[PDB]
Amino acid sequence: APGGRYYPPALTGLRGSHPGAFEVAHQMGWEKKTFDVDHLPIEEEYDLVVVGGGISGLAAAWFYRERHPAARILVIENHDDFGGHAKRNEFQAGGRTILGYGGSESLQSPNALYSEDAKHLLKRLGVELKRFETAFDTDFYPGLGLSRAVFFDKASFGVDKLVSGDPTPMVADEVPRDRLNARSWRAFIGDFPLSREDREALIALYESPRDYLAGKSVEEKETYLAKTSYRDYLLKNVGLSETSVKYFQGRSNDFSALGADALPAADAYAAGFPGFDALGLPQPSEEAQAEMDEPYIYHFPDGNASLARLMVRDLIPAVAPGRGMEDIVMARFDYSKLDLAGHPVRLRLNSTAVSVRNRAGGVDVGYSRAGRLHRVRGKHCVMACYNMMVPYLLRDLSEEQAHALSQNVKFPLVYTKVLLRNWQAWKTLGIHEIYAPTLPYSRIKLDFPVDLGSYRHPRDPRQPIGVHMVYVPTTPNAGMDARTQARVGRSKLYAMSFEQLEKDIRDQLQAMLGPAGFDHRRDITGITVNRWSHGYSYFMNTLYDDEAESEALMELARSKVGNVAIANSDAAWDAYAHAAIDQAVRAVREL
Ligand SMILES: Cc1cc2nc3c(=O)[nH]c(=O)nc-3n(C[C@H](O)[C@H](O)[C@H](O)COP(=O)(O)OP(=O)(O)OC[C@H]3O[C@@H](n4cnc5c(N)ncnc54)[C@H](O)[C@@H]3O)c2cc1C
Ligand code: HEM
Repeated sequence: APGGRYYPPALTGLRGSHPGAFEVAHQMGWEKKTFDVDHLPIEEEYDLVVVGGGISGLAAAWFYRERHPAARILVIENHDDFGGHAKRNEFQAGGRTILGYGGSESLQSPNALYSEDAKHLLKRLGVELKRFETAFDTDFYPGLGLSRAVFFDKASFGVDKLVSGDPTPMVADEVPRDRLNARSWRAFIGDFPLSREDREALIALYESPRDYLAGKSVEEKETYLAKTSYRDYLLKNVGLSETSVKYFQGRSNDFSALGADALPAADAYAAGFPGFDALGLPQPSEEAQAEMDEPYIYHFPDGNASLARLMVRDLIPAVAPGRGMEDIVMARFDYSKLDLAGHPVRLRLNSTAVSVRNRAGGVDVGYSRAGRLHRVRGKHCVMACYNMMVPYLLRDLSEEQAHALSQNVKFPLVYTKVLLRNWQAWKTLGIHEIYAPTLPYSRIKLDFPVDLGSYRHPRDPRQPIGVHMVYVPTTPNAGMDARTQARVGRSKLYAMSFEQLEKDIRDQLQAMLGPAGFDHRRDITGITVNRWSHGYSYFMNTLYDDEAESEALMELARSKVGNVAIANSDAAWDAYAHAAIDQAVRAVREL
């Protein structure tokens, strides 16, 4: 968008891993081109060079500077904005800003899951978690009488049908259970477009649970459920029909990046799926219960992009005024201040690192920016990029360590923001969120209502609002393992133009909201598609992976290489912001 201030959050259209962000990376990864910089002069010298400008890389710079207050630090990032998966999206509607989150969504169970170091970072940045108990408008949608709904599609169920009053409790649920505005299981499932037989079988799944593994010991049941997909468990042990289990296919797409065919039944049990109540399995532990019980309210209006923005402002005060969690939300960021010469911390966007080599007690780093190669030097280096990227960069890796890094196959996801002129159609249909079992977008919702800083969430159904929807390009029921579904999902996204992505959005919104007078051409006033082709870190999947071999690969992959330490959430095989922070802390301590 030339002619305006350099300001990525205001961009709409094809975002996430946008055109321009990945082309050099694919020249290495797909064509095996090597970009050597050993014959170029060193242009700049730092104490620390960080490859990758997501939460992990920014946390690496932050904890390094805490240990080394005078440190000169360069962060090299290939997207056009900092933050990695944590991106701020903006819309202009009716003279005001509407904020959305491009990716990394909320702080997950922070009281239970965030380490003392991560809590220390939040404290120093001015984030008081208790503020979200009032910032998050928990009773807003429930108090309007709205509920969650399931949209059955004609292609999979014979008819389009929206069924509201869903009582399903979700893993990370922002709605109190007594505020779901839901119906009984019998009344809810009674409206499903399924045969009477299938409807009775689903209702009995809730009303009359049975020990589908009768005879087995608890240990044998746990082993079986770790090795059996949720879908197969429902088919073979519960006995639901192939059409019945379709209702469950996409429910796990968002939180696991795969469908029920690739979800271990044991993981479905931990996530609160039905069918386990009479198996006699142990109740979840203290940690599992304290984590599951925390309200899912720790949501800045732009998601975890606020964490990245807080860190950038703390590292480079010239970029934006202010301090603390309230004024960050509408703070104005000046991107021309990110990379100023002589300044101790510099964040260099649109730059793909291509080479990392230990030399003479320091680290030489090559990168490509605007098609030209550059060479810089640090005493230390943190690889905070995608771990499968590291073997193409770090020239000092053993064959074994390079292979281990390559086994972290990340999952693709698409987080789409849609600006609507109004949300009367949602009010008329009595809904604030829709689950679609088989369609591309499995989750479609009015955005979380959060008031923070000077930002107020949209309130008036006659006025504009942001919608969030999740599309995961799974290939269900094909016999693929998880790594293959992930790679194939990326191939599917690579083949799709923005025009094809927009058609899927407009088609599905029109089919679901149209009966209430929605007109996609008239009522959609903005679309931002955050394409996270390399989204969640891989995670150990008991359907396909051996735990002992997987933990060994993970630990080998993140082994320090001279003065080069390895971070990113990938290094934990754990797709969370607190893992991104903790892996950076480990890497900084190693140096
Ligand atoms: C759609 C989505 C939703 C999520 N929601 C949540 C949530 O609610 N809660 C939660 O805790 N976590 C969530 N996450 C997990 C998320 O991965 C982490 O929260 C965190 O954002 C990851 O930070 P990171 O630094 O580990 O990785 P990233 O954010 O991916 O940062 C790595 C960066 O390195 C860059 N890079 C790669 N190669 C190079 C190179 N050669 N040179 C330079 N830079 C390079 C990448 O382009 C990227 O920008 C979500 C993730 C996704 C994809
Ligand atoms: C910051 C953005 C990106 C980076 C750094 C990046 C980097 C890479 C690398 C290094 C590989 C090789 C993996 C290996 O050999 O182990 C790869 C694979 C691949 N990428 Fe990307 N890529 C990016 C964005 C994208 C986008 C936007 C798409 C599609 C729209 C895409 C599609 C694919 C596909 C299909 C593969 C092959 C399957 C796989 O091995 O995962 N990538 N990417």
